[PDB]
Amino acid sequence: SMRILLSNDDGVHAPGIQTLAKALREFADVQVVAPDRNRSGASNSLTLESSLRTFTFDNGDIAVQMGTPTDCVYLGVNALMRPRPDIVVSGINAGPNLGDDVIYSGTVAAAMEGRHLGFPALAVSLNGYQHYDTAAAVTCALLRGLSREPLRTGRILNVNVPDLPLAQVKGIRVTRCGSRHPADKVIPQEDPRGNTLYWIGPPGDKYDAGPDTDFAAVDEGYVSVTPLHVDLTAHSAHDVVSDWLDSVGVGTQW
Amino acid sequence: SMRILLSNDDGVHAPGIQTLAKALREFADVQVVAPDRNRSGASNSLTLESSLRTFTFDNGDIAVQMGTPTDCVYLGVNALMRPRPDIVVSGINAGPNLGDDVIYSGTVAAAMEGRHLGFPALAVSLNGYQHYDTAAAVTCALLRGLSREPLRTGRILNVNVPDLPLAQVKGIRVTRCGSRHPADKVIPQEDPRGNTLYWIGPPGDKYDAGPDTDFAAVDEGYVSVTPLHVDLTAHSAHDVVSDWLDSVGVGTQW
Ligand SMILES: [Mg+2]
Ligand SMILES: [Mg+2]
Ligand SMILES: [Mg+2]
Ligand SMILES: [Mg+2]
Repeated sequence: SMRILLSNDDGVHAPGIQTLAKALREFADVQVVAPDRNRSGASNSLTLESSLRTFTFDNGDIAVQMGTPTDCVYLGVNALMRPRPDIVVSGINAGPNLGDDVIYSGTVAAAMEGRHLGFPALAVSLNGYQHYDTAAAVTCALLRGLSREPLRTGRILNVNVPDLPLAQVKGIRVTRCGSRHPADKVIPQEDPRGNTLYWIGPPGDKYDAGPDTDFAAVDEGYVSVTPLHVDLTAHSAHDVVSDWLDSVGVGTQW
Repeated sequence: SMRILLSNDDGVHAPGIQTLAKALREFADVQVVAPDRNRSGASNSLTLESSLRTFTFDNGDIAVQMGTPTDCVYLGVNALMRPRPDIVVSGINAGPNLGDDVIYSGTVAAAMEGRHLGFPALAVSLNGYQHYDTAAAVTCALLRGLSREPLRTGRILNVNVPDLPLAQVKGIRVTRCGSRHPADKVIPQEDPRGNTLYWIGPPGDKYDAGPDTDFAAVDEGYVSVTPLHVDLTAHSAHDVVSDWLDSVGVGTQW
């Protein structure tokens, strides 16, 4: 029987995490450790300058007060869940986590804190706000898959589910992260005293959203599965950077 | 003359950013947009549910109230600095940003918001707290390098500088991100009422810190330069994941 640490970024009160919890609890042992509020956009932020306080609800759900998604899964794996989880599942997020958006994603960051466990961590996002049932069914299928046979490579799976009835989901695609044009919108709003305050605007239009991208798969009505890692190295740039330094004489006398 | 957006994660009052600002201001036009406090560990977190307020100091430095490093550079590039910057520089951080730590780094996240500009963004971290002068000299050299000849590939450079007098710095190494064993320490501390609160503990020991890693370069007394990107795809896992799904019958009827 699977021991699952269930988290998210929308917080313990989100219908996405509550729907998923109910679904997982009929075949696995589930412990929720999640934020006390909506921490969308929290990325892999974590609390270093202060200790963290936990609040427990009547049903055993743990909220970490002011806790980030990373905080929650870190504490869950390393202190709060005993015996330790076999797997971390983060979701179901209200909204997609696609392309270069993933760098900002609390949903994904929560899953990343489960990267050292025996099973790949799952981040699960719904491309909308209606069909949580569909995302729950997809998640359960993946977990049953993992019970059938272990995944040998890939420590985090980023799963995006079309906001459609399950019957309309076309299948599954293994994808890579797409990307957007640079986001540049800032929305000013005056306070009552006439001071200009600034909202972060919507993202840029899709740029890389073709063959084999997560964007394209979801658009076409497929579940997108993208294996992720935490190595941020642009390996392909190595020789260019090295040659550039030599060319401009930085790091060398000659 | 270079127009530089200067940020960090330690905030506007940090000696690292103040030291660097002074150094850059004698050959470039510099605008500081940085957090109002120490936001170490903020990763690429950004403020979505609220507007952001800016506070300006006597010297023209802009602090974004409760602003994350990502918030600061985003607003700087897209609203607060006119004309727009040619480059983003984030640092000098008090402490290294190496290996898999970079996913949690506010220093690096700030630089990433400059990835769309004409010059590669620089994240600059000191491996200690003494020789900011050394890190400043290294940063200036890189910027002069960029004025000599453009870097054709690599949109973010993660720079780590040994905490040594410049004369003792051995040179420069183009590196890849190393990694650590899983971090698992949690430090409990009782509040005055007898409630257990939890601190995030120190990172795990170095795991991948050999040939060509950022860890190794800094340890040996070299400046480490690692080109980064925002594509989190584990490309090497693609076929394994695809074959696994087929094997366990997830996404396929057969
Ligand atoms: Mg969310
Ligand atoms: Mg030289
Ligand atoms: Mg810092
Ligand atoms: Mg099947």
